[PDB]
Amino acid sequence: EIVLTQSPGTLSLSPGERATLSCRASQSVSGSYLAWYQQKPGQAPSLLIYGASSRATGIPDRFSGSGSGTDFTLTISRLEPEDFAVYYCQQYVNSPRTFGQGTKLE
Amino acid sequence: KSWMESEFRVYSSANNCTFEYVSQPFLMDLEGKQGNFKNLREFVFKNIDG
Amino acid sequence: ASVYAWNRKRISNCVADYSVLYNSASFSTFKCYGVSPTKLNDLCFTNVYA
Ligand SMILES: *[C@@H]1O[C@H](CO)[C@@H](O)[C@H](O)[C@H]1NC(C)=O
Ligand SMILES: *[C@@H]1O[C@H](CO)[C@@H](O)[C@H](O)[C@H]1NC(C)=O
Repeated sequence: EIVLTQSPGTLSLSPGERATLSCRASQSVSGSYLAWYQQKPGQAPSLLIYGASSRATGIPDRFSGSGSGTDFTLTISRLEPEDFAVYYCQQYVNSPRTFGQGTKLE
Repeated sequence: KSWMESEFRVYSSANNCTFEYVSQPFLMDLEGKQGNFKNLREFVFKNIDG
Repeated sequence: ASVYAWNRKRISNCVADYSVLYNSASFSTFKCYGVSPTKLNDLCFTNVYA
């Protein structure tokens, strides 16, 4: 079982700057089987990225992945107030599609 | 008294190149003896099916 | 070497331990194209360019 640990648990602190959200795994993520998710408070998560860096429909390319091996990046190029939301990771390598613990939770 | 190779005038330059093989270094006589011939080296070179 | 001055070495006339590029798996990528990591890897190669 491949556990995922998001490293910046509360780095955001109502951020006004570009971010470097991270995820790390016990066994290296094989073939970029990772995704990111946008869980706006009081609402369901919305897919943000798939593969390593492949973007999503209706999500601006300002959201940028930058991972390989231990896939670890979600980079907000220009930060907007509405996009604030706990961001989750999920790996499709071996694991029963397990998730991380969330990086942008108040 | 020492016979050593000094000049090698064969080729100028090469851009592409596919096969290189160099044997292990050794020593050779290179001196010119006087008398009758004493060695015969026989070779056969063939090229078939690549 | 630096990327612009890519260094090439020719691996010629030696058997190869094709069981040498993922068992360490230090390498993030052992992504093979066409040959794949398989017995075909551990097979005859005309020339090997590194
Ligand atoms: C001795 O012979 C070598 C050839 O093997 C030559 O290079 C060298 O110059 C010679 N020594 C002198 C003092 O000329
Ligand atoms: C070397 O190989 C390339 C590859 O096709 C070829 O274009 C070129 O003419 C060859 N010769 C030289 C001298 O570069």
